[PDB]
Amino acid sequence: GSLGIGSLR
Amino acid sequence: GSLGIGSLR
Amino acid sequence: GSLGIGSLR
Amino acid sequence: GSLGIGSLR
Amino acid sequence: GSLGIGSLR
Amino acid sequence: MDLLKRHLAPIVPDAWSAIDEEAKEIFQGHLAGRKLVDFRGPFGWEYAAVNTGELRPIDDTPEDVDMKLRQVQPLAEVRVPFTLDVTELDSVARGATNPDLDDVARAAERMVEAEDSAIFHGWAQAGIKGIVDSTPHEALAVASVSDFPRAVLSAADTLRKAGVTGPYALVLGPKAYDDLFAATQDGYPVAKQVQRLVVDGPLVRANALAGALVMSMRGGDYELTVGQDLSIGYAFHDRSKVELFVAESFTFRVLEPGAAVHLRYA
Amino acid sequence: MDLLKRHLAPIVPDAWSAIDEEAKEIFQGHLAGRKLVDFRGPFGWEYAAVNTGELRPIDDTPEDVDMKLRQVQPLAEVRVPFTLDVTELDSVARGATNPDLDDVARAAERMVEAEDSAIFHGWAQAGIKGIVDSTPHEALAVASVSDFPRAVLSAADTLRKAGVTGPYALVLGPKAYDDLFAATQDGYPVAKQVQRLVVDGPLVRANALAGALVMSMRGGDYELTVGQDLSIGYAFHDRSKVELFVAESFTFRVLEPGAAVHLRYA
Amino acid sequence: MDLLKRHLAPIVPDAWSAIDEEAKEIFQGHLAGRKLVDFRGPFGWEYAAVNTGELRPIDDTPEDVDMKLRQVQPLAEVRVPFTLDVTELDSVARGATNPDLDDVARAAERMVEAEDSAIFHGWAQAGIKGIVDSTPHEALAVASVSDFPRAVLSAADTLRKAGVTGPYALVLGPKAYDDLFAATQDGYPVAKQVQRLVVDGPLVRANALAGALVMSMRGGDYELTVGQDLSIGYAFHDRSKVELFVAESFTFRVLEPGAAVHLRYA
Amino acid sequence: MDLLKRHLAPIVPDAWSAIDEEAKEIFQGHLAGRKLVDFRGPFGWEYAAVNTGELRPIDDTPEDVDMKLRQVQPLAEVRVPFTLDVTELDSVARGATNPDLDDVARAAERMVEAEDSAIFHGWAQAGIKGIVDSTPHEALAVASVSDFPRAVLSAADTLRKAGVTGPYALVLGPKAYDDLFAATQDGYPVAKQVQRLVVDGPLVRANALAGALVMSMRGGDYELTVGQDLSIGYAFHDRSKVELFVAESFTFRVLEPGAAVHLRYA
Amino acid sequence: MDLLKRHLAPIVPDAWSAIDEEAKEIFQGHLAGRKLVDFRGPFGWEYAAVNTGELRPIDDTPEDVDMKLRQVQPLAEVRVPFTLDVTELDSVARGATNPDLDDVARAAERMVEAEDSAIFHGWAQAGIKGIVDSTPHEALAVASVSDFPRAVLSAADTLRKAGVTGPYALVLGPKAYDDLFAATQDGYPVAKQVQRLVVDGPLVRANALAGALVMSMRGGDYELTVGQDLSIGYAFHDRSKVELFVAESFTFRVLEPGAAVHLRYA
Repeated sequence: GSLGIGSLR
Repeated sequence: GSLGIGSLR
Repeated sequence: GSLGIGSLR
Repeated sequence: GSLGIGSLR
Repeated sequence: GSLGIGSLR
Repeated sequence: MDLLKRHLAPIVPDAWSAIDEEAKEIFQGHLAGRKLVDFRGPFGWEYAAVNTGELRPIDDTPEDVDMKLRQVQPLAEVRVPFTLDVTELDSVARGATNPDLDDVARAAERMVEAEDSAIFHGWAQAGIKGIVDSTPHEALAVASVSDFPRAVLSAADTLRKAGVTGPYALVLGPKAYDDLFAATQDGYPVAKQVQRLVVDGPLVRANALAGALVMSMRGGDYELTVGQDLSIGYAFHDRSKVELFVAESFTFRVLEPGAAVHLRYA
Repeated sequence: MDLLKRHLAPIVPDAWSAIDEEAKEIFQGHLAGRKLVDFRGPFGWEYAAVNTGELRPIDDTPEDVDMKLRQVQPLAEVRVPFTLDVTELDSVARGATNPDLDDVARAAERMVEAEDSAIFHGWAQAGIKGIVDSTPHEALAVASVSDFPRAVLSAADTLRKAGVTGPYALVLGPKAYDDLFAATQDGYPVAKQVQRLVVDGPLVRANALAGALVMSMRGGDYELTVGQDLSIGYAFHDRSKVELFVAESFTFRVLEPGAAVHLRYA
Repeated sequence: MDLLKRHLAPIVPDAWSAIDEEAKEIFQGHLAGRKLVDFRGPFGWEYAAVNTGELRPIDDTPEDVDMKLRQVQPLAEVRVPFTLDVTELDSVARGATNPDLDDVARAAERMVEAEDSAIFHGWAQAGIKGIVDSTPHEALAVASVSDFPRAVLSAADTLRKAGVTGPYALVLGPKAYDDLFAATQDGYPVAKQVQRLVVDGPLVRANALAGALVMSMRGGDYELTVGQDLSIGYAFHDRSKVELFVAESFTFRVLEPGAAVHLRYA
Repeated sequence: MDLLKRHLAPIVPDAWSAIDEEAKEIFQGHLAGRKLVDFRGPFGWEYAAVNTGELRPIDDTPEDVDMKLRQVQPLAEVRVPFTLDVTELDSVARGATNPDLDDVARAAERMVEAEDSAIFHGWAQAGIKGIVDSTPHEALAVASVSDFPRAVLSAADTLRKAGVTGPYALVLGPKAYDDLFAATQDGYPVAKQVQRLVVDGPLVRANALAGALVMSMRGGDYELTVGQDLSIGYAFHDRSKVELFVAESFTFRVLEPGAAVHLRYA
Repeated sequence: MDLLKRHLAPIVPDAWSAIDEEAKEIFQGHLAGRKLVDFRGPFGWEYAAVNTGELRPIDDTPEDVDMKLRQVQPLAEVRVPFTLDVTELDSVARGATNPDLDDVARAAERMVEAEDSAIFHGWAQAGIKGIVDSTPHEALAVASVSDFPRAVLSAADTLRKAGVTGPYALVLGPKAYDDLFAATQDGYPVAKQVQRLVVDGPLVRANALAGALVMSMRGGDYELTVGQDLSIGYAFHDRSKVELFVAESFTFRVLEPGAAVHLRYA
């Protein structure tokens, strides 16, 4: 239930 | 019955 | 019977 | 029986 | 069984 | 629609097309606010107010009842009259391609000025707050045109610190636009560097804006609602003159006042 | 067509092709007005006048009758004679590829000069008003070549305030063109900045234009009507010489006089 | 997941979407470390430590037994509280599009600051060594902004001599970024030359970084492990206020300390 | 073909390939005239003269007869001898990849010099007029390298006024080429501006040309006719040396002498 | 292959992969000679010498017999030892991703130095002549970095006059590379102009080269022959340390010594 950011590059 | 300009960007 | 120049732009 | 140069441009 | 470098250009 | 009453005008269909074309080219060329803000599409003649979703406490209420009033922003209906010669309009039925339509252009530019000046600087009589007059950020002074890159970066930083993300647009008033696009720093054009610092589209030249402006393009900060969109309607005529108008109903809302920074002219 | 009477000339078909090719390369290279204005296509030898759609009140008319006269602009028929040696033209039937055709080039450049000088500066004897002499805007003085960007922007602003929208072209006379495309400001080429400020095509070099010109490309402001298009016809010959001509029928109309601004040379 | 307890909050689903959208735009815009380092994907609430694969000799051990202890790096769980007005959140169910959410932005930027300052400068209380404080290379002094190209090349050479290959990224703190992207050397923009000297992507602006940084992008030198990824959870509420938090569990490892060079600000 | 007598040479097929490859790389790299002029394809050993299509009046002719003589331009057959060591050529059958072939390169560059100097500056003994010595236009003085843009524009204008249209090429002799491609004006490279002013291909460096040249590329002004194309033939051998030659038959015609302007070196 | 004896090493397969990856990234990044010269592919452990195809007269031979000796260039076998800790290599079987492998990088850079210094400056003990020490052309002095364009053009001209055609590469030693890519002339970057003057690929930075170099890329002038390609083999181990080596067998030939010009550092 996270914001779904994950890896950004 | 307008000129149909609407959104321009 | 012209040279066929016409419009140029 | 030439080198086959011909036209270059 | 080499590193597989070979030619580089 | 039928409020424009165009079928009552002594105007042939091709002259109506010429009038509409003349107004339309001006509107598509010169409406700067509509290029930058969110557009809530035309809702027609019956749309009266924008629902803000907010409530206001009502004074002098009892203790067993809680009472609050809904908040709306009513639309402004704007009409710009103009007059045409009937003989000039009959000319197009005889094959004339350049009827005298300068009053159409005058009225269209006046309407453009009204809408864009409401969007950028507000229209208090219509209850409209503009982008420039509603921002809390301090206005940046751009001393010379060559200071525009730094200022732009500075403005972006300000918008970043207020939580306003998103790609940033630079909007230039006429003087700032002309000075920026003529300027060179040791021969290198300043506008090239500036364009590298902002959103990659052509920089918007806004005739109604004083100075310059840096604003977020993320969306949801600035909302123009249109009811009746820009239209040409018929009012009256005599033997020689016909009276027409440009009509629009609209309102403009600033949802996030801190999403723009004003730059003082360079 | 048959008014050119080419089958009566003592000229072999390949020499006719050589003459036509020589005239055609000059016309496609040097006709500047046809690159910029609206073209009302060739209508033939019978087209006599352009209908303007306008009416003029007639003097000394009774009271039970209203009488008006239609307005037209008659076409000018232009012939530029030139002479060729018959032996030079027979040479191409023997396989010569470079017959003496300098009078063809002379006549073609003279015809180009006539058409382009009518379009840019008018031809009063033909009842033609040109772009430069019909504009109401004040001519801008371009002091040096490095002032061209500012001037261009200034001209665009003038055209914007008169209601003339549309992409703007910069048209350069020969001196302005050469100075602009040789100029550098601290090494940076001025023409690069200028090209960024206008329509992205190659800038038109107009040999017949004095100074420079900024004009709208929206269409509908400037109209060249051609009747008989550029043609080579036969007039006469003796044992050694053949007389030919370049023929064209045309007229030029300024529909919107305020759609251009004249720049004084840099 | 259920540790966020969001179904217990007095918040309508569209207000939850608004809160999440507000936090998400800040995170996607401002998280600089996650753009540069390897990302070990979210493992959930149960992931407690990163296995380093290393062993540590245990003191006071007998001679017939060899005893060693496994080494791990435990994750830090970070919570940033923030408070919202319940009426502001109810507004969005009445159609409001701009509820007061500045404390969401405040908490999200605080969380961004915590993560990025741990990645770049370390977090000793969490047992985290950062990129800048763990590099053995001497920090380069960048005297002025125009020295950035040379410095970058110098830094690359240093990284080359330590065996660290790979494409090199330049990471700029806020002051270095703004000065670099405003700077011109005889009109030519310095950032253009610098961008030609490094990886071709947009240069990363890192708000938490002091000065500037040159680091390898080959991979495997810097590893951020996430357990629970950035989330919004509910803590408590009363009649007027609701208490929420931003939550994340993470740790950062420097696998190769000599893979970056620190540049002192310009 | 069989006039080259190659099957009589004491040369293995791979050594023949090596000789041909060595000559071919030089010819494809260094033949500048063939890049610029029209090429009338190889016609073989039997082609003797180019038909010009012209006639010349014959002196001392009676009155009942008109008599004229056809004009032709005979081809020149050019042979450049060179000598190779037989052992060096046998080396390639033993697997050597770098046989001593410097005399092949010497002879090929000598042949290139002969052809290109005939095309640019004429060969009176062969009845050949070159491009530079046949132009009627006055040669432009280019005082410094930074004057090249203006000069180019000036040359183009001259070619325009003589009726010579078409895209214009700038051809540079060695000194002009090196100076132009090293030159900067306030850091900006001059060759960049010059390349923007001419045909977009790489500028031709012509080793045999003195100064520089601006010429039309429309076609039909300059014609090189080849009979036997560049070939390597065998002449003689003894026990240690083999005598070969480079052979070509060709002539060059200037059809339009005013299609080029000569620039005095910068 | 089996001469590397890797199955006898006390190394787990993933540690072998880590060692190979570490060596491979260094080799792919830093081997400059292999980017520039012809590569005669790996022939294995049995390839002993390169056949040059040449013959040498034998002294003291009778008169009824002609006797000559074949010429070869024997390959050099090069081994660079290095030592690793066995516990560090066991770490990767426990999940460690950064085992101590700095001696692998040291040995790989030493091997790179050996190969590249043989290619550029020769290795007399191995009977290898390098590119720089075998060129007959005079070395050009580059006084400052801004002289690099002229020098490059000058070098190209020299190569053109010696018959060496082909696209020309500029190869820079470390100091020349760093100075060139930091340099500006009135703000304009010198490396931009230089890159326009040479082959369009990224300029090769050669760590082993002193100064700079201009060389032909036509092919066939410089030939590196590899027998056993770069490999990691096992030599010995005790309880705590394992001894490995980098192995290669190779030789380098200059086929055309005049195909390069040396530039003295700027």
